[PDB]
Amino acid sequence: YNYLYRLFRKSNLKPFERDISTEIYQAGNKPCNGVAGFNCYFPLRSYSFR
Amino acid sequence: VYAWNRKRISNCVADYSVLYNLAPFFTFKCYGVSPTKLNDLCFTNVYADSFVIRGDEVRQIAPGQTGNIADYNYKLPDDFTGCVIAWNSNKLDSKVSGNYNYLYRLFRKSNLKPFERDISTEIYQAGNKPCNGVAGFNCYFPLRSYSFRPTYGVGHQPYRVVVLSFELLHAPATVCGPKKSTNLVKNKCVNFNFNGLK
Amino acid sequence: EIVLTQSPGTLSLSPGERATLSCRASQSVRSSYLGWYQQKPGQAPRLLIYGASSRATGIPDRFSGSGSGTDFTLTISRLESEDFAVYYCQQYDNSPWTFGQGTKVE
Amino acid sequence: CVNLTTRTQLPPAYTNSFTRGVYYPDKVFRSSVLHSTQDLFLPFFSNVTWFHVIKRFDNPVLPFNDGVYFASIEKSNIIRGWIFGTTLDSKTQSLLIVNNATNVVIKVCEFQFCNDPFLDMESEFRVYSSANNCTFEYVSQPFLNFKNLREFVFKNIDGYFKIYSKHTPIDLPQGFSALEPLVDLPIGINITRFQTLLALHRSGWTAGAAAYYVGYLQPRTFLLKYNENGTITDAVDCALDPLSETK
Amino acid sequence: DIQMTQSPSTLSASVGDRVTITCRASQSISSWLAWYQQKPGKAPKLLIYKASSLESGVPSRFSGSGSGTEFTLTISSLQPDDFATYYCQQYNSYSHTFGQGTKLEIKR
Amino acid sequence: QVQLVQSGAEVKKPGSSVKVSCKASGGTFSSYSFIWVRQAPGQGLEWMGRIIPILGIANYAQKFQGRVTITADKSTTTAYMELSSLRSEDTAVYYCARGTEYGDYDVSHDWGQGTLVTVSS
Amino acid sequence: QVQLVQSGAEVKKPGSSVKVSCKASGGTFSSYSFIWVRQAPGQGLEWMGRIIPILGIANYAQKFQGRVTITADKSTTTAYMELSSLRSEDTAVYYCARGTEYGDYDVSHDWGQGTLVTVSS
Amino acid sequence: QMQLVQSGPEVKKPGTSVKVSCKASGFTFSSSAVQWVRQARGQHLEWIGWIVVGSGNTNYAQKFQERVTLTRDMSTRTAYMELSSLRSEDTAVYYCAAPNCNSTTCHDGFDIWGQGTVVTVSS
Ligand SMILES: *[C@@H]1O[C@H](CO)[C@@H](O)[C@H](O)[C@H]1NC(C)=O
Ligand SMILES: *[C@@H]1O[C@H](CO)[C@@H](O)[C@H](O)[C@H]1NC(C)=O
Ligand SMILES: *[C@@H]1O[C@H](CO)[C@@H](O)[C@H](O)[C@H]1NC(C)=O
Repeated sequence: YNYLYRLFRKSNLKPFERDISTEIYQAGNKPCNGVAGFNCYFPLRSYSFR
Repeated sequence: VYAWNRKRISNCVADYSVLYNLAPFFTFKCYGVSPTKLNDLCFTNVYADSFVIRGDEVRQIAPGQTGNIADYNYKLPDDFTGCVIAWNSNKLDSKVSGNYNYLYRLFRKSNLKPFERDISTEIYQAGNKPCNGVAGFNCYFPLRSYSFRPTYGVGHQPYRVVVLSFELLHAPATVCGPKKSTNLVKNKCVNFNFNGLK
Repeated sequence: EIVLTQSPGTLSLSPGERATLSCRASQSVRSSYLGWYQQKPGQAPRLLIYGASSRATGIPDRFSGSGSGTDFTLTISRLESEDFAVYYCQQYDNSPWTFGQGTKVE
Repeated sequence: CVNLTTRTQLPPAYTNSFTRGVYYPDKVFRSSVLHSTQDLFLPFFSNVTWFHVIKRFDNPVLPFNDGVYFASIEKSNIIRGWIFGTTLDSKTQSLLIVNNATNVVIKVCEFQFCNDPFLDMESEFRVYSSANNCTFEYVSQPFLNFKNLREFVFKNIDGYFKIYSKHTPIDLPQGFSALEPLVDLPIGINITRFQTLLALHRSGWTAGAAAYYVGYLQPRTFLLKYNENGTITDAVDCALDPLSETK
Repeated sequence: DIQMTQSPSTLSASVGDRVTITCRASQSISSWLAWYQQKPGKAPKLLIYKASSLESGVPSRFSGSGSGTEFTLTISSLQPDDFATYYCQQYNSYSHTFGQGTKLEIKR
Repeated sequence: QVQLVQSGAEVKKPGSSVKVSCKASGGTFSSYSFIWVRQAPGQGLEWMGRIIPILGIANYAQKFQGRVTITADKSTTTAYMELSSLRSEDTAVYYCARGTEYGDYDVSHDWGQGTLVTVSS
Repeated sequence: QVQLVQSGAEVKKPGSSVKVSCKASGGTFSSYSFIWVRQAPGQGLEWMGRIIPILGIANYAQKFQGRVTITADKSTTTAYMELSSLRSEDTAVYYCARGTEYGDYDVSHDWGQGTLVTVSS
Repeated sequence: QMQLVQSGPEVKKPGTSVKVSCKASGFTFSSSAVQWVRQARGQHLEWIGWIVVGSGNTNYAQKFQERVTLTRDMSTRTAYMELSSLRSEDTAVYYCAAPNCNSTTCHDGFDIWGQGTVVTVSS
């Protein structure tokens, strides 16, 4: 589980850019305010390699 | 679950935002597609499957999984694209005496191929002695009842599961998400889009 | 609901000869739903004949059942010092399962 | 299904197409511009088959090729609909277009069509015996001295079904009239043959006076003249006559 | 055991009128409920189960509304064949108890 | 769809056990649950027992323990109920009901015509 | 940089449950993995489970399934371990360990002082 | 290796309850079945009941149906039986027997047996 990857981001990455932000993603209208609940998904997932 | 419902969706418009209003906390696992980007690219036909499964057995509804529900009642192909929705429905599918309307197959000769239905009720002869349809030894009924009760734990509570599957065919897409609109400006040099017209 | 009479209660034979065991049921019982058990004094029983004609794994060839209609019989084609013990037979039908009285061989 | 043996066998007659069968190529609007387009059209002054129904009963299995122009002079709405498919059986997929007294129905199913399908108040629909696999449905408004002249153009391109239509109140009359788009359908099937349907008034049954014509399209280039309102007023076939070629 | 009551016990209505009958339980019974009608001397027939689901073959006029401990059956346009005895049946937990039986009659 | 046939009128002395049959024909038998309801002449209805033969769950009323048992036979596709130690207040019309897995087993989709049972001297 | 603080020693009856708290201070709490180790008074170390808070997956040992539960709290940056159905041999030293994202999640980088929990009458 | 290991002998008093379990290992215990029988010293065998390991369905003897229960745990692959209303005539050796299975085809009849537990009820 040590290898992760970003799945949700507000905008596209310009070439040769690093983005290590771990803030919650707001895919809806209501603010997340720091909870990964309704319409609020954590932007990093895991490569469960086996 | 063993007699899972199959529904076909065609010639309509899909708003997936309403899907998120079911429960404050529920799983929205998606395979091969980001859920937040389901409103832009779009396919031909949509297949929806709904049933009720145990709380701790919701993990078996996934490609490449194995267990009881995976290979005996509902099998998901490895090359599957779509999303799985499951939410707790204890307040609606529970009986204090005990619910028994939900049945699941327990005995079968072999596994189940992906998207396969087995509704047979023949007795399962586990051993070599042919019982010819009597629940003796090595002869047990394949179907068992889910004794749902509101006093059970979260691991035994009934979860309603809905799975949506998508595919691409050479026929044009018809079932998809809504499009956007932004008022109308007059006498002002502005970039515009009109159904793909730059 | 199922009665399996056993007779004789006692048996008196010497090794090197052939003995007979009979479990006579009172009603009709299918051949695939009965079993024969033998236990040494103080030991747990072991399965000997299932299906009224087939031996179990490790059963010596000296034992050969008959498997009649409703009156099962087991004729010991060759006796050994180990075979001197008590024998019980059980019915496996849908009725409540009953055991025989028990046959002792000297 | 009912087998009909009351047919009177006559050869299909012929007549002249004149300058009929021109439709709007696309959705764009042009005014006071002469435009040259290459598309499937009906050649001018060409043979067009003639069919009579009256005890004439003509329901032959005509081929589709790359298109068809279906004109039908009629009254009291004798013609009702059509059938499209490959073998017209449950073995392959088939399409059906009808218009009963209520509305217009379109289906894409594996119908088992009768050998002699027709319509027979009219509430006896002997068209098919079963519908096994239905993959598309659609409902819309009805399309509808001889007075009715109805012109239709059916095209099947890259799995898309196109229908153009025109109705004008008056052999084929002489004149010019464009055909406007009616319905676009994403069927995605291959069609090589088609059949027509009639409504028979039971009195057993009587066949009214009607006659319809069938023309075929092949690619060629036309020169269309749009007026200032965007209405097509005249056209020139670029491969018919040397004078037309010069024009 | 769950003790429920159907009220009113006696109702008088005419053809084409709108009528409703209440049915309340002692404690919560969720929404697992059934309704039945009985012609005089004839066998009962099921109308609505789960208090919302309408049985096939029953006219759509009959409507059930309620969530828990309070359930009602509403009739929009009454007909002379609707005069019968109405019974509830809660079947959440064992010991399923029915109602007193609401009989609907005409106004003499 | 499914028709139900019950037994006839039963007149007997209180000191015996009465067995009532119920035949259901139509559709798959293994998906049916049998329910029995009492209907007294001077009051409403009362439930005593429910049985699921394919799953073998029998649940009787609290006041009918040790008095009544419900069984069924898949060969004859029939349901059976026997009530023992009858009292004078047990006279009523007995209703046989059927429940469907597609839907609810506890609800009664089909009802029988009923059997009238009376006990006296 | 990062230090671990555990609770004090516990003495509990066999028929009870034990909760152990573990506080981590230093760095970011989102990229931390928590692992618990048990050490017998006279024997070696024993692993039961590993918990990830950031991805929300949990796992426990085969012989502690259904009896142990590890939870992580974001507000106060603590890890809680709950064990039920205690027994006489459960008396041992419980260790709280932490791992980093850059390092292996399954390995333990930092360790706490440990809590000595004893079971007796 | 196929084996049935049972607990040790227990001694109780009248009016109390008795709990005994036997562990099954070395085969497919998910499709087997277990029966319980009792036998006094010098007496014939008597059947009590049986339970399906994967179903939980039970079938008891007519005599003891009111004072026997059967419980199994899939996690520990163990079969449990409990007898209530202990009497002075309940002193017998209890056995548990299961057929053989290979996860594909199960053996017909109960072949292997446990060691047995001697229970004495006295005051
Ligand atoms: C129509 O066909 C007939 C015979 O098939 C032919 O004589 C006639 O010239 C054709 N019409 C035209 C306009 O070519
Ligand atoms: C119709 O089209 C399909 C593919 O679109 C083709 O396989 C088939 O051969 C065609 N029919 C005929 C008669 O050629
Ligand atoms: C074009 O439309 C205008 C107004 O609708 C009308 O006055 C004019 O006659 C039309 N032109 C033609 C050629 O029909």
